[PDB]
Amino acid sequence: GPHSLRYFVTAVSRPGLGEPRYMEVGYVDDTEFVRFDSDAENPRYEPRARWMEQEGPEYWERETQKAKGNEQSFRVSLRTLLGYYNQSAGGSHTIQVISGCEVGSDGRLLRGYQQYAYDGCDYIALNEDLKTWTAADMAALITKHKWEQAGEAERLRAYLEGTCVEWLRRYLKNGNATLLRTDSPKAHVTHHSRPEDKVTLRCWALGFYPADITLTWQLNGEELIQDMELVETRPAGDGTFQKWASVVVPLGKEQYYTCHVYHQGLPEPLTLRW
Amino acid sequence: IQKTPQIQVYSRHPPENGKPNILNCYVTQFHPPHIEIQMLKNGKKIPKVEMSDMSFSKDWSFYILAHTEFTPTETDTYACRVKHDSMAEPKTVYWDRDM
Amino acid sequence: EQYKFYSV
Ligand SMILES: *[C@@H]1O[C@H](CO[C@@H]2O[C@@H](C)[C@@H](O)[C@@H](O)[C@@H]2O)[C@@H](O[C@@H]2O[C@H](CO)[C@@H](O)[C@H](O)[C@H]2NC(C)=O)[C@H](O)[C@H]1NC(C)=O
Ligand SMILES: *[C@@H]1O[C@H](CO)[C@@H](O)[C@H](O)[C@H]1NC(C)=O
Repeated sequence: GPHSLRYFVTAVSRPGLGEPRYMEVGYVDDTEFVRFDSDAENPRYEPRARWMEQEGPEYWERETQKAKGNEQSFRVSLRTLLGYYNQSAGGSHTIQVISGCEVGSDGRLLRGYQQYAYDGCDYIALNEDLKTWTAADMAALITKHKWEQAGEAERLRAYLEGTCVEWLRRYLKNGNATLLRTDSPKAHVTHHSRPEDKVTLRCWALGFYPADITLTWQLNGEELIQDMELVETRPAGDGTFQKWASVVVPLGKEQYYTCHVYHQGLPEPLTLRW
Repeated sequence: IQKTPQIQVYSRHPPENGKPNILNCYVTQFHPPHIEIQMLKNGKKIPKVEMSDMSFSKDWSFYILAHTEFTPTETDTYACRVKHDSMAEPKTVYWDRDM
Repeated sequence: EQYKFYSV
């Protein structure tokens, strides 16, 4: 299926406490594989997935140097934004960026993207065509004009169609045993009492990969999607994911509800009852 | 943009006393990013906690995971204490093995 | 690999 290379970058100022904290976390699909944290003793880009051991020492030196340069770039961005927004230098502010590309099953580019946020709100984003930016406000419009005159769109587009795609292919190749695998979810249902003379039924799905999955509760063959509760799919510490979905049903009527689990590792969807 | 974090505590495998497992504390949907997270065993901070899977959703709120290896016992209790500006005092959420 | 950014 399709795959993605994504980088989450965060820069947070902290007046009176020194320089901004700068962090970079990279993911190949839903798997973390690289990281940089300026708050480390000896800040360096480091592997987060076993297969990254296949990259030589120069990879780490190169990326470490790149990270240090980005940190400085964002530190200046933080300062610049105080000017655009005319804000005081005594407050903490945050800049966020998602940058990445996605390829199809054949390793061919499907889409590229890079979006910014300042203090939790859209700032500037590259359009689908990878040729122009769209600014959320007048501050971002200034950035848009600067970047346009600097030819940034062209430089970013070259990265997204080239560098980004080429390295993603390499990452998928080197870590194929990890990234191309499929772990089937194991499911079970828990039961809990309620005051109102009814019960809570919770469907659990464990140890699966990739992260995408669907959990539903059915009655009379129809999905109760609406009246149920759930949590977002979450990592379980070993590279796999888990999720749960619950529904409140009338005591004694439990056997009338069934849980459905759809996943890449489930040839036929799982159906469970309590 | 200030959002209170959702705190979820769970094990990798269904718990079984005496068997190695992994305890997770996923802190999500929060903003600003500054935050303190501690995993506890019987009210005491666990030393070897690993931080990972840091990211943010489309609405820009942050997500991060704290996890450690552990061997469940019938009476040992586990919890995750979180400190965020959206709250005056630290919030401690327990691991509910029966959930 | 990561992209090389320049200030906003
Ligand atoms: C994953 O791919 C390897 C192919 O070679 C890999 O190349 C490296 C970049 C790195 O990704 C390493 O994993 C490997 O060195 C597969 O290994 C080969 O498998 C074939 C069968 O298709 C076998 O005949 C060869 O002997 C293997 N070659 C080597 C050099 O080991 C490996 O099986 C793949 N694993 C999975 C789960 O798909
Ligand atoms: C910037 O904000 C200050 C108030 O903190 C105000 O005095 C000043 O006029 C503002 N400048 C502009 C250009 O809006």
